[PDB]
Amino acid sequence: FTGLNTPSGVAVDSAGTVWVTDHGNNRVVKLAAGSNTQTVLPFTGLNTPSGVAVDSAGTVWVTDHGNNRVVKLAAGSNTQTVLPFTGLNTPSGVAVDSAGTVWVTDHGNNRVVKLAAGSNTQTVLPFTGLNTPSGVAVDSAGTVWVTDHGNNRVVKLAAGSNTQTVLPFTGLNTPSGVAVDSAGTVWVTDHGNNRVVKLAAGSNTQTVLPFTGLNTPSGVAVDSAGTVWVTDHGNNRVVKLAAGSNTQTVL
Repeated sequence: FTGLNTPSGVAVDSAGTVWVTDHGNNRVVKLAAGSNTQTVLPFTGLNTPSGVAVDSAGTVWVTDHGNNRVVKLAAGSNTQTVLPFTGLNTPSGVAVDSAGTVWVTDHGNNRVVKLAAGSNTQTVLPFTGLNTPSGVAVDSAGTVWVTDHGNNRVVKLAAGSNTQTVLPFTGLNTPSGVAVDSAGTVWVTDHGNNRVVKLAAGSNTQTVLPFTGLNTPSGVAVDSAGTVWVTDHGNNRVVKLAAGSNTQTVL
């Protein structure tokens, strides 16, 4: 990537294309799968965009944090769509599944809202006790993980459940992004400690990834191989740690 300023959200598709919220420049930039081909999405009127999510079809959703809305752009389209969410305040994270259901962390209202594919009326997920939540992630089942940023914790809600689970991460400080793979492993950007941590689905003690020189990292995204992308927000770059490596690369 080039020309990023304070990048925040990152999303990766199954084809391996990478989208980043070039938050300081009110735009979304894209790095095509398997090359150094950068393009810039034709979003208009964004203000401090935070999160970004993408589906298999190349449709991109962005949380327009300053304008309290979520905007969608289909691949190759010049027309953005404002989703029928209501009552949002400074929304942060967004995640989508393969059906086009959209989950948004409604940060200012300490809640996560959902727009089921095909529906036009949001539901509020029954999380409780959230404070200034940020990242959100979903798996193919609709299990939702939210970074409960104000409480230094990550919380999981299975779909349709009224039981939320606090994940046993250790030493988190103002965490930001969260990402999950098909194996149930959970990665979290520990923004306050300049590191990324991970918890496997059947483990109780986190692993710390050997990233180095991160500054206020924000977004994180993962693929099915366990390769991780992090927005190194303070250094205007996106870093990548492949599965099984101790040497990060810079996109």
